[PDB]
Amino acid sequence: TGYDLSASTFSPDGRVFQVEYAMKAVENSSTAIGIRCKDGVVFGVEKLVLSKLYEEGSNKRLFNVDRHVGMAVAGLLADARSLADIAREEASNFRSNFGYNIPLKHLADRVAMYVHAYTLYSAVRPFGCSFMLGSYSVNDGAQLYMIDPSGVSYGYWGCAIGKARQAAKTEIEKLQMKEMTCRDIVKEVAKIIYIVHDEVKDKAFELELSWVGELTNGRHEIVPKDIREEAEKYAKESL
Amino acid sequence: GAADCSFWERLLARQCRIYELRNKERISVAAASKLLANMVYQYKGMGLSMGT
Amino acid sequence: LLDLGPGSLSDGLSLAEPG
Amino acid sequence: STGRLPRVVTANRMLKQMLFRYQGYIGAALVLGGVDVTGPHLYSIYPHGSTDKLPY
Amino acid sequence: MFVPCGESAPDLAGFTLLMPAVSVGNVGQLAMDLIISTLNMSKIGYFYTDCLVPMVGNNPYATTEGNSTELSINAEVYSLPSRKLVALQLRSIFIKYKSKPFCEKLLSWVKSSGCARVIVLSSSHSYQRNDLQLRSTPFRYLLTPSMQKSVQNKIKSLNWEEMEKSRCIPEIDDSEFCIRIPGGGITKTLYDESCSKEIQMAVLLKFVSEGDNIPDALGLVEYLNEWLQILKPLSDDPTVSASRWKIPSSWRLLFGSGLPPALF
Amino acid sequence: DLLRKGFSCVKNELLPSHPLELSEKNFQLNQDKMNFSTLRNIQGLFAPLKLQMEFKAVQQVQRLPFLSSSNLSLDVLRGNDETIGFEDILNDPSQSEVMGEPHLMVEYKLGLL
Amino acid sequence: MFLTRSEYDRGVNTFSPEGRLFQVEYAIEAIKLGSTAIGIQTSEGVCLAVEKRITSPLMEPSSIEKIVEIDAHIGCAMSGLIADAKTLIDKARVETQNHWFTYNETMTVESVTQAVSNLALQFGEEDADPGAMSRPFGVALLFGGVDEKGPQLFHMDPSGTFVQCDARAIGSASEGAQSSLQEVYHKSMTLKEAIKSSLIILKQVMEEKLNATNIELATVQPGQNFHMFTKEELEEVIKDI
Amino acid sequence: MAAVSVYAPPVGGFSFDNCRRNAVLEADFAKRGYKLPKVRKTGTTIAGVVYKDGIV
Amino acid sequence: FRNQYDNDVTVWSPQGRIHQIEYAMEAVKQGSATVGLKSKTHAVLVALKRAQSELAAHQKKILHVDNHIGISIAGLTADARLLCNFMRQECLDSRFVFDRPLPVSRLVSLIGSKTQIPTQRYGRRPYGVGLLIAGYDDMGPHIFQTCPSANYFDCRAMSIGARSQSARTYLERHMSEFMECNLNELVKHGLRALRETLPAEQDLTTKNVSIGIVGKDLEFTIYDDDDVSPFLEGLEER
Amino acid sequence: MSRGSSAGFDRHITIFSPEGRLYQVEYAFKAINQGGLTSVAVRGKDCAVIVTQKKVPDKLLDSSTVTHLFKITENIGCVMTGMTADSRSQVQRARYEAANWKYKYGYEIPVDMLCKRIADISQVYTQNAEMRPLGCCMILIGIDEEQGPQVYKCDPAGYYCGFKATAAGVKQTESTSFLEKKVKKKFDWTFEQTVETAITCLSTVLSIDFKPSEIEVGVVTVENPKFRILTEAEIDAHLVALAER
Amino acid sequence: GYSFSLTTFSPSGKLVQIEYALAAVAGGAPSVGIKAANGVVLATEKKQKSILYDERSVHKVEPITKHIGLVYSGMGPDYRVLVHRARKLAQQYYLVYQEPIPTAQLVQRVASVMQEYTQSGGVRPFGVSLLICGWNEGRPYLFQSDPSGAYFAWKATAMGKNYVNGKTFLEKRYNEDLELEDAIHTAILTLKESFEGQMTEDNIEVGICNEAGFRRLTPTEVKDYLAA
Amino acid sequence: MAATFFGEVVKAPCRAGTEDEETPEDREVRLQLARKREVRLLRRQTKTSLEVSLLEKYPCSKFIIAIGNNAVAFLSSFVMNSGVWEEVGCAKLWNEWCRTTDTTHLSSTEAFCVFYHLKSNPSVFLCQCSCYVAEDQQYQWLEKVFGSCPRKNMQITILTCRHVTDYKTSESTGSLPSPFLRALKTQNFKDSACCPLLEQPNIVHDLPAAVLSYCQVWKIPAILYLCYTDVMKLDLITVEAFKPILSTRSLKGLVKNIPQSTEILKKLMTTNEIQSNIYT
Repeated sequence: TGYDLSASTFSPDGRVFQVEYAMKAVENSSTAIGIRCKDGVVFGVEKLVLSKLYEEGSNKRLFNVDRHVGMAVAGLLADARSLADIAREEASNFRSNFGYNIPLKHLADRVAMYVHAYTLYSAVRPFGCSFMLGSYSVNDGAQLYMIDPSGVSYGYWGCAIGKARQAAKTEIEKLQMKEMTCRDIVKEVAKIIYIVHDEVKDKAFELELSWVGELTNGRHEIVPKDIREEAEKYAKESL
Repeated sequence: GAADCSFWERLLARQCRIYELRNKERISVAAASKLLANMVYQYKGMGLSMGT
Repeated sequence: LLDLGPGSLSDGLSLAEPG
Repeated sequence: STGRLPRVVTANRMLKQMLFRYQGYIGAALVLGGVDVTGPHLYSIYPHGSTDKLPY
Repeated sequence: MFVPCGESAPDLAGFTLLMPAVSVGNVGQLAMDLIISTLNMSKIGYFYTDCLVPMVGNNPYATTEGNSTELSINAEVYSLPSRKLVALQLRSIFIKYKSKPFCEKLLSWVKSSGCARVIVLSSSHSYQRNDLQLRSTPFRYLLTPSMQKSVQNKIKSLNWEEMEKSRCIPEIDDSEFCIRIPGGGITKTLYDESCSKEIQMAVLLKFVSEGDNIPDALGLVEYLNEWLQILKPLSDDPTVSASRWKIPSSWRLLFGSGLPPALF
Repeated sequence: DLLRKGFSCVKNELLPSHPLELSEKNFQLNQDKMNFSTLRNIQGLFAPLKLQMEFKAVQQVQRLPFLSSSNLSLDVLRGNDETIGFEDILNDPSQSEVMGEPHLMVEYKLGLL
Repeated sequence: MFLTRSEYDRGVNTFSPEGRLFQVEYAIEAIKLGSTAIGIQTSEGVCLAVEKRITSPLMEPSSIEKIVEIDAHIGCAMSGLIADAKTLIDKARVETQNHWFTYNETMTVESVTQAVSNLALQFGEEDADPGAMSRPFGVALLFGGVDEKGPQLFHMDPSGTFVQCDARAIGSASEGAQSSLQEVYHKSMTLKEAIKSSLIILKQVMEEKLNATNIELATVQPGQNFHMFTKEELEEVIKDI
Repeated sequence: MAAVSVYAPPVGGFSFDNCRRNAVLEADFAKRGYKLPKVRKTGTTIAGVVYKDGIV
Repeated sequence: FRNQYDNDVTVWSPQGRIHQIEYAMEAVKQGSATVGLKSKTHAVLVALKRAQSELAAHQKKILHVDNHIGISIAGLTADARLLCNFMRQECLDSRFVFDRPLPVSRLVSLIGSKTQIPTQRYGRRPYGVGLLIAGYDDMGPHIFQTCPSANYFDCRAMSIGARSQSARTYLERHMSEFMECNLNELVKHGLRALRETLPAEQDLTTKNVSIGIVGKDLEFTIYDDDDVSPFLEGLEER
Repeated sequence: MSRGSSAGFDRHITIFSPEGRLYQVEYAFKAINQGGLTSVAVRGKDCAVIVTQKKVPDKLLDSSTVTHLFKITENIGCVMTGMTADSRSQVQRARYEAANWKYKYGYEIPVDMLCKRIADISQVYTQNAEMRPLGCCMILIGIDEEQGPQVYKCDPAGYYCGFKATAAGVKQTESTSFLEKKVKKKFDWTFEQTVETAITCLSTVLSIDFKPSEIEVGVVTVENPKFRILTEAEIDAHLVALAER
Repeated sequence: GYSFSLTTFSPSGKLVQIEYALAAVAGGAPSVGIKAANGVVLATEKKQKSILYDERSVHKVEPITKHIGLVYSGMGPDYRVLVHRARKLAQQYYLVYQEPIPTAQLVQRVASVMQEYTQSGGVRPFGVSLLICGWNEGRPYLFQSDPSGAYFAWKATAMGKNYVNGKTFLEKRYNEDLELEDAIHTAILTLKESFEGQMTEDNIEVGICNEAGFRRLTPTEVKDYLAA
Repeated sequence: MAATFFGEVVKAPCRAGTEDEETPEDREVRLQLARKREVRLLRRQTKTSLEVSLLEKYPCSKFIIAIGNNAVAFLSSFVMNSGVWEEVGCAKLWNEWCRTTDTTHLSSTEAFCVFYHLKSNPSVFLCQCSCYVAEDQQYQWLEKVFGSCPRKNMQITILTCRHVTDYKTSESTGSLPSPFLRALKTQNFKDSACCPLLEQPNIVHDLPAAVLSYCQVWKIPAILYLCYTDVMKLDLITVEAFKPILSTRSLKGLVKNIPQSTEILKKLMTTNEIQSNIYT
């Protein structure tokens, strides 16, 4: 208390509170899971339909930051979209300077330090979102990285960010994601999303998928629809 | 030079009218000539061909 | 984008043979 | 600030980068010589920035 | 100045009074919110004066469905005749240029009833604290001279820390050590006033800066329980039933109302 | 269209006094761009943003422009605290040798005029 | 349970609950101190009357600058911190002349008031260092003029908003004057009776006697360009009260 | 008295200004004149070797 | 117990929450109702002009932006007029460079970024105006609505401003039959949606409704007063 | 301008306490302890070794990419302790400064000069009004040419010093006591009376024996002066060497 | 109150922030400087108490040029910045005038730099006071730099913690007649009067300045001196 | 607020208002300014002479008072239509708002704490106030209107409007069916209200709270009605949210003809002030 009005302020016990509210800010947004398997990474979000007036596809949360790199966010839509825009510029700069595609492990470190760089000044405020970068390339296989608002960048086999990250992580721990293909992983992703979803407060959501990997020639894509309906169904009979 | 003149007296007319608006009295010929001369003094030897 | 003529190139406050 | 004897290669680099920065309008041809822990060194700096390391 | 609920005088012959001061973070008011909720103290009287900005609520200590329509105003007086406990509650803030009339009208009433102690729970700015307080515990105490001879041995057997005394006129270096509590609201102006009246008062306060002062509130009430033992001393290891204290019914949503359905 | 300040014009000048006029006068900004492009390309956008973000708040409060300034913290933020060049010995700002009215120089710093 | 102080009218760029910049609408509170001004826009022309409120006889009435000439076809009335009106009017005059210079035409009234509003609404952007206000202006303006669309009148207040108003009163007694206006105002007003009715309302809302020196008004109609009324014509039109 | 003219001389380091005077003072060249001093050439035979354990 | 945190936009509440943004929303609730439904071919913007002054011409809700993009403002006039200038600049630059009409779905993203920038820096306030963007491009009509939270949505119909929940309920009750409508029926539906916000004692007169339409072959045309008689007539009583 | 110096003795960075002690700096020191990780670095007369915990409180996380041993240049390596984001940012700063030194002076930056540069940069943060000290302390190691094996440590205050053997983290003071008893006692530490010394320190101060998955070791030796991160096998080999007796 | 700004004179008109940096210096590590008739000795007190700490790395009596050295008592990092810019100033002067910088001029310039932080807003004054020794055409020089930017010329002074009693100790122990070899010994005595830990080999760092220029004493020479 | 220049100390504000800083020139200016901020009852056409409290001079049986412009419109239309109301006087108030001698020729479409009573029964009083009374005048106002000896044969009904954003509920305010009505009653108000009682965290703090509190202390039965509306200016349905009030017994003797009141609402809404057009 009193030590939590600016990022440039250490609490007496040594905790920058105005980055820990941001890491506690993402718990206001709906969940977003992304699983890494043998051939590639597939995302999936509990996208909320705020009202039936919205077009099927407004408030997208599965931005493409480059040809081979995806992104799933959670938190403030505005700040997450701004970070997606920033990452779109890192990939472009790397391509313009070095000719080839930007490595995912390097991109996740280019942007994580940016989110961090907004977490040590009194003028600006920390970003209030977390996101997962996914990619695949024959050289380095499939990688998945997560960036909390604090700027910590770690790679994950299975990740989940949102208001119910704990249940989602518990359910993800029940798959052998190292031994599966995206075709068989999308079904499990839909299963997890419906299992973790709390219907009582959040009727009328829109499950939103995306994968990139071997079966799509390493190019980030929203999932072709018929697969989305087969996963929708599969999650339904299981429930 | 026709364009150089036309433009510079046009701007001088603008300035004269602004002055008459502010100070509520018509500007004297001596003042307007000095305005134009100062305006054209910059750009010295840059290619203007005024003969006003 | 190189230069990409921004918009109306340069014309703001102009007031202070080949072409 | 370092607390040890400077190396010749450092002076060679400083001179080279200065002269190159100044595009050669500073006409200054120098013969740099000295002995660090890594043995004797001899450099010849030309005004435009180029340097040559020779035994003579 | 006191006005009752039963058109009669409760006759607080020797009742000990517990008093808040409008203080930074509202820590004193919040702590006595806790004590009023936990001891189930009954509502007995009203304290009507032209000193408090008016405010109305419906029994913020409502424990049952029946009494949840019980209208409450900015100031009432709560009591427990069984265990020598009477509490005043100031909920709103103070009218400008009006702390004087409230303070001595209130102490006029206190002297009238012949109450014994006027123990005050207060709060102070966290940027008052120079280095010494930063290395020390965040609680202090003040005793009036009549307090200064009475339970004296209890306070400084309990290992407590006296009020810091700053220069009273920093212009001169020859003044006394003198009372300076900012963010105490009426803390200092009550203390010196009672010193003039020679009335028994204790003042127990914590150094605070505002925010979510719930931790600060339990800290203050346990500090009080150290001396009063109003609630069954800790016995060194409950460690599970942290809810020894009633959370009053009005201690619902505090930071605001709710999340707009357009951001996340 | 005014004066009492040296008729601020220089329009006749325009073209540099030398291929080494503008470049040598503003090599500070040139080196800033060199290092930022080195860092945008390889380190990230966060590092140039940090350097801009700091260099902003090392200059905001040093001294008023009509007085000489040392600008300490800026020097040990760039490598200049142990690298000294021709901009430090030639016409030092301590003996600026040309000054105007104090007020009139402290306003433009923020940009009143 | 608890009542707290809660200050959102202190700093600019701060939104109170119910979402309104208290700081700007305090600048609206500042017009409540300036002189009363009336502007009536008839099909025959538009007139602008305003009380002057001379403080002492030693003061030159002509010095008090309440109606200005933006150009030959725009008149303006001030009310409030005239220190701000002096820069707003300068902006208006410079814009009108710039438009005439670039475009060999007379600048329409609506565009003039739009540009003047553009000078406003730069309340707080102190990241943009050069010469900002850091505050809303403290003046409410009445641009009257004639152009392609017939005579027009515009009101703008320290919020960067304009309307193609007519019979809008601004000043200390602005709302009382407006209350009189709507029930006196009419579409088919000869400019004489417009001046008549305007001066009658200005009468009732005054302090002092009404004479040639207490007020001063101007009219623009397609016939002649901007025209002040002198001591002569002021007495000449107040003979009949 | 700190006269109001140039905002300030806030940056030293190698004038230019005062170069167009150099450019149009042909004098030495055309218009007789030609006092117009020129600079120097010092350093005319310098050499170095690397003998067994040092530099000469 | 959150008075320290609801003053600056660069201060997170200790609940993971920026109160200043949520207070910038509350500016939109102070404008006036405006509706932006769409059909398969056209997009319309029906807005209700402010009858808060009298005898003075009402404000100008609908704003021309380009030949194929139009906007409706329901917030601070200052921010609205400041954003419309930027929109016009973007469209002009797009036609200058690529010689093509700027697609709506990219202009909206540019708005999102520009309105997000102030949300994070100190000494600035979020753009307290909510837009309603009607546009036509290679993919037919679009209706995007913008919030002061720098969050833009793609909408098949939306209403923002005072009491707009009634209009949103009505549109939600009639969204299915919007795709197949001639221009007349589309405008009548929009007029009805705007009507369900007003108090029942007043009806939509010709002096406070500002239909503006864009579509396949119709440029963005603003219909001001009496000219809106053809659209408004034939409207049945409540 | 900026938000303003928060009013208070401990509210802000540059404000001074009555007896002249910066507080935000010391809160930055107590921010190192966030994470619970602790690190130990020792040197013999021909090798320098840094050993740290590898606590992964989950199994979804890719253990390969979680780490705290970063390679600044080919001859210089560091172990960061404290808040992770600031640690990685300071690694970036170290890498940039060390590459720049080689560019400007033509030879590999000695460890002392690098530690001094970064201490200088970090101290600047303790003097302005919105920069914040990075809650992370660096421990560099390396061989320059002749100065000997060196182990240095920065800190958010900007201080740095020479160490024959150092430690940082939560269980730091007790590690300092154990390590002082180590150095008092016997100091050949060729390569084995090395790392067994560091691992033994970390264990005896922390808990029962580690198993190779929780330990991260980087070494530099006089005849192999390149930062090598020991693999899971050879770390396990040293672990049994602890057990094998 | 009023102890927050560094740009707010008290109602008593005394700058409380610089008032506090003096307390930081007084809470530092003791240092002593003595002007002998032919040289100056600077001795300082080492806090690198634990055996793990090294002497081969960080030094306190740290040189500026061939004939000027410093010693401080306060915050070490602030020292390091100050000594870096003092080296800048000396080299700047040496380039401008082909002359080793006079001690007084270096002191004045460093003091100006230090003051430039006392009145700026949004920064803090240096938490160090410097003792500067030098040798210019045949006479020793000794200066002390206050964090406010004030500078003084001392024949002999003590600073850091427990300095007032070190100032008094130097009183009836100093005079014109003492010279460098004895100055070393009396400075050592002044330090151990308040050393609190009974020095050994490298509990202290000592520097000297005669016409042979500023020189830091190696630990062997200090060991020679502690023998008596 | 603070931080005008770089690095200035801010001194974060106190929600409890303890930053108040606890000399003939200050005292005399204090006296004259405190004299300015005075509420003064006026028996107009005598203009003065109400040293005795107004309700201590006339007998009262039913007291209806409205606070806020929407409330004054509601009373002036739905209530002030049927009978005939005489003016006992008005209250002259100056404070930070309603400036320049807010009391006027009554500016017929305007009111500022003006009191009216029925033609047939003068004992029923109606105070029609549309001004914001500051914290420093509310208790003086209560003393002047009421007095310290409340003849408890009277009943008091108070109405006011509050912005919906002030309501505290777990769900967002942009989800409550604004406008809605809530009631606050003293314990001696036997009737159950026609609208649900205000919830626990919620709060009333202004002159209406002062009046309700004063009624509370002296056992006076009373009721407070809140119209938590999403638009604070004058609007029809915001006022018509008060329609159920016209049904309880406390007002059944005063409502006779509704459509007249409706057309009066239309006219008064069409003929209000010209509040600055900013879109807010």
